[PDB]
Amino acid sequence: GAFSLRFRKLKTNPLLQRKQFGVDILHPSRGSVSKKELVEKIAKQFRVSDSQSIVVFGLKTAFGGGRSSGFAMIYDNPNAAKKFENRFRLVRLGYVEAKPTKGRRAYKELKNRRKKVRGKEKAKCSGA
Amino acid sequence: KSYRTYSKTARSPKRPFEKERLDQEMKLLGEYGLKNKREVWRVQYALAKIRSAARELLTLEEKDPRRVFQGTALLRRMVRLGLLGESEQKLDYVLGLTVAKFLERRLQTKVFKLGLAKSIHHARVLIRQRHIRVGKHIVDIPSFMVRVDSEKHVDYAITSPFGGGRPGRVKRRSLKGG
Amino acid sequence: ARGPRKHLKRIAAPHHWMLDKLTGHYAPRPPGPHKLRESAPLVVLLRNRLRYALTYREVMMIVMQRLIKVDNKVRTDQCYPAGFMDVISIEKTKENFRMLFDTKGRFVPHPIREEEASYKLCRVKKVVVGPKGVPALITHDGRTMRYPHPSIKAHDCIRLDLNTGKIVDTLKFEAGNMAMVTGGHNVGRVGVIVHRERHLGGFDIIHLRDAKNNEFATRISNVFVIGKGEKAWISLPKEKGIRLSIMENRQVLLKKQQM
RNA sequence: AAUUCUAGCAUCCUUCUGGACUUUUACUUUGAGAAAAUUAGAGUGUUUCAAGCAGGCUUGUCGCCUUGAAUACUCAGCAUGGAAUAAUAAGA
RNA sequence: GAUUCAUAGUAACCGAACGGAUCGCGCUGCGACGGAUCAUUCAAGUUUCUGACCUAUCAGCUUUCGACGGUACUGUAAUGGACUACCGUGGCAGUGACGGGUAACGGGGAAUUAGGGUUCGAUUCCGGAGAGGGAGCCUGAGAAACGGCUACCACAUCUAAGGAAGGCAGCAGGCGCGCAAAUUACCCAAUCCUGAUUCAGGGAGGUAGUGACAAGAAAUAACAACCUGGAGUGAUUGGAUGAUAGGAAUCCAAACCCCUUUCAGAGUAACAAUUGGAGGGCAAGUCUGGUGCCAGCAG
RNA sequence: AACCUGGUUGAUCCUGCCAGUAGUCAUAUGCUUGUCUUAAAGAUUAAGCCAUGCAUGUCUAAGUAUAAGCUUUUAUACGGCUAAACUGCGAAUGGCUCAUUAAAACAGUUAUAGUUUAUUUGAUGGUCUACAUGGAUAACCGUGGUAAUUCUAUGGCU
Repeated sequence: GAFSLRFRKLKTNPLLQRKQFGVDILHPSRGSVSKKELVEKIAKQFRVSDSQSIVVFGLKTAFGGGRSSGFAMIYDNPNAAKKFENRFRLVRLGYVEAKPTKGRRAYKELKNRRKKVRGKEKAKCSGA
Repeated sequence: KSYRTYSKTARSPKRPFEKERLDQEMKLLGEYGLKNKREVWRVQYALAKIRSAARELLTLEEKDPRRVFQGTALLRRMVRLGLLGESEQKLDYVLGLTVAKFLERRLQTKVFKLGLAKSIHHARVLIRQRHIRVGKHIVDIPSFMVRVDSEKHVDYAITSPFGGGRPGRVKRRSLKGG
Repeated sequence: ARGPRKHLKRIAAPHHWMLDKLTGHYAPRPPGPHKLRESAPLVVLLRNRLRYALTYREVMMIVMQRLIKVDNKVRTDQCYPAGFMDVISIEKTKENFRMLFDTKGRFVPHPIREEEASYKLCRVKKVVVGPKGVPALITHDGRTMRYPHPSIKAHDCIRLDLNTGKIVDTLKFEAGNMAMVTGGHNVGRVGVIVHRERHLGGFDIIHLRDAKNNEFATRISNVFVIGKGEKAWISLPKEKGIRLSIMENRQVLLKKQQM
């Protein structure tokens, strides 16, 4: 159904190599806006190189529907954006694949066993 | 543990059973189309905040710097809310308020006053079933209370059958069925 | 008990930071030049005043670039107490912030010129003789300038050079000299000094007069001389420390919001 | 001209250039200093509301409102203007 | 405000403490670490004044074994009957000492609709004390520490019977007490903290589950045409939003809820509102059956 | 909302309590329960007792690398990267509870000329084989003891 973009609270941040701003959007008819569709429109507005520099988050639709508003954050380069941004925000976008770590309870059970053995402890890694 | 304030919007009266009281409350239900006696006691309580504020201020002195500040802030609310008319700005006038002044300002009446709803009861059902755009965005709640610049603004929501949208669901069942 | 407390709590924080009630159980805890309740940590400048950072994580990512300096010196600690009349200098953007007291009683980073951001003032706490019989000032900042003039007494300010270590311009503490307040009820108010009472025992107090002829008092610990009788060494914030009245502050604010 | 406060003149100190003396306090006034949260309360359509401390303008991009988040409240103790009232002192 | 203060000088004293045998990037710059004295900051220890519930079927307490004071040690981080020698005979009390009770941690505060009050405060913050009961101690800037150690007492675990190890008034969970109280869950993403630290860790903390302790908002219908006539009824038909179930995107550390929009989704709107009353106080039946000072009601 | 009704008598006017009424952002409990937002919760008596798992650890260009480890770059002292271990710092904060305790604690208000203070911030300082002093200790290797543990001995290196 399309939407109308109009940013707010812009703050050029050269220390962090990024631009931060709230987006505000108007969409009569349509139910919400996906971030894959929003990142394409905010790219062509701001004359960006690459979608991977841009990262987007928040987005509540208000009560009633039609209106919505959220946050956004245009870096320069994707490699700077990968460094300073935490990984969970990038992942929703899909730029970076999720990292499969082991569980928190399982990790704790290693180190309490690792306390008990002095010397060479590394047999406990394969054993658990 | 959690740092969240909370309060009670109403409180019950001391006498449970008085025929003087129960008759006059039942009129306010019948006029303005209310669910239960809590909705009256809410506004009974809400007035007594504003009334006890003015009662504290009015005892002092007209040149006192507390009264000239806190009075003018209180009078701005009553002009904004459409509760006292702007021709009289005296603090004394706030005392002469009644519950009927508050209950004419809520959105049940201001739909009906507008006349789209037709009947007091119908107006409550139109509010709760996601019609009636107040300003920019639609409003679901009878006990809204309108701020006088906003009152001209109430209109059917853009979405919905009165508004000019998909005709709900039951009209489609008749239309596609035929 | 038993030792120093490593946590500070939100709510039990100072009010003049203006950290909110929700969105955290704890608040950042600032020891450095300045006191706990007469300072503001470097995190809540970056996130809750200047709005560069969003999070506590992002302030570490800023500060460990070595972009932030104070007093022409790089401070890597995110919870460094940056107090009254300290300069902050960011090389990217090329903008500098001298922290003054706002008229309401808050910290605010006042933006200043590049030549002005060299110097800063330090009111001397006392003067004292060190070893080899050499004299030495000590400041509110907790610097210790040595070999002053004999001229320089207690309770008065000195323009430091910062680019070099040494002093440049003194000031005296007398009637008809401009003076900001740093603490208490009348904080953020600047006025000429009319008179001081002695009270030989404890707590000297000073009555002094705002530029709209309002008279008000404070203890000498709070009072901080800026400059001469009218004029001032430093640039001042918005309103110049008048503190207009409650009904005036209402009228100006709601006249703004209607646009 | 009412209502405040204040200098003189009817015999009203002075040691100096603001404090010393006027028996001493209580009392009252103004002022200092005293954490926030809570409480009252300024501002603000969290859809209303309990709340919260946020927001609001706008095809402009070193965004702006040199943005807001006020203020009150907190016996004994420290300080001060004052002619009554009441203790208390005394009796060159 | 005030000194035997800072500091300088003189005459000696001791080793028991400083005056760098350390590390990285690059004649020469930058900073990592170490350590002494002096400020400074985060503190802490003492300390001045004033303030509390009931009890007089508690009126006299304190002392040679410190009670109150004095001199001179000692001890402490320093001041002190803090402690030790000698010496004096004081100190507190009818304005409540001394003793007893508390279903007593203190305060910031909470409930309570004139004013004045009365009752509560284990519990979000700030102090205090404690880690089964008492006592002792090491290391360190800081502990008389208990997710450190030694001992006795009280419980209790494994033992091959010689011995060894234990402290949930941390987070879940269980037994037991009771009128009386939740999951042996997921994660450091937010908030902060510790560290050799941009990177590691955190049952601090946060998210979900249980949840009519509680606070706020508000469904269970609305409108038509077709008997009472001085606007209400009448299941007589009549056509006009979410409860629910599943998507979408959004949210989320990963699920989930909210807010949006979606295909289905009410005609005894069976998607059916109950809880207490109907002699008086107290609003509302001299109704109709059964019972017969019985059963029961009844503040 | 600064509020009052029933009950002593054959009836009245009193004093006077008992009962009624309302609140709790106070517990418990009965019956009933469609929706969303917020959210107290082993305090009351047993500061009674506890199975199992978890709640304190930590590495930078920059204290010590000969893993008989890894990794492709191939370095006559030392290529980096790093398990393990020694050293440093933390573990005295936080969290939980309310049994003690009545001029005690705590509160506001002073004082520290009566003192200790890791760390932070700023100062200061040539004056007593100096191209560099000494010998042991882990991890590691070899090897045992005990039924059993975060028990550890003897021997050899640095």
